[PDB]
Amino acid sequence: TYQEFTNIDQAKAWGNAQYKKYGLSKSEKEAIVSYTKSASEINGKLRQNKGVINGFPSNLIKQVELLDKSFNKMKTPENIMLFRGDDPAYLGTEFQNTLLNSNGTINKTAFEKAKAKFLNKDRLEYGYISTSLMNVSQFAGRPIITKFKVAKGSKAGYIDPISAFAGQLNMLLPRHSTYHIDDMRLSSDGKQIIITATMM
Repeated sequence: TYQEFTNIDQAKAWGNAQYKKYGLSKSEKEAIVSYTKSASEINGKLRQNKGVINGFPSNLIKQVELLDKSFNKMKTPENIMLFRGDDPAYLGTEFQNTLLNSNGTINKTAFEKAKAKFLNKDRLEYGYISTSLMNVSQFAGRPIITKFKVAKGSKAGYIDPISAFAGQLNMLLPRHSTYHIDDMRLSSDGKQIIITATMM
């Protein structure tokens, strides 16, 4: 049983309540703000290097170590569900230019091939995972929506107050996370794939 927030006021109150007691240091807050501005670049470098940071520039090694350390203070007090939007390349190079029909809907054949590739499989992410407490506007245009089931006691932080995209109920999960794909379905209007996954 995982808490899915369905009310914006409820989600914001819960998020603010967690943030109030983290006690993040000045340098930790600075590292997080900076991450939200350059997330795709940082996560891309982590993926290219399979999580090995020893050869990174000195500034970036420092930042990654601060982000990692930040999670010693940020844990969820209950089973929760988190949301994220992704573009077609998330499924592989063979889906980048095939997933979408010209009219914006998901191509049905490509959907079936993506389901065969990923359903009931584990996936390892070398980057951090930026998410939200709800299905928010910052990724309404994205063709893939993932709902992550995160267990009580797991590392997870409400970072909305120290995010460049404040107002979007922003949450962060740690790098090198693994999750199991439980379900993949087409939305009722055929414009998105909805994925359900359980975090390990």
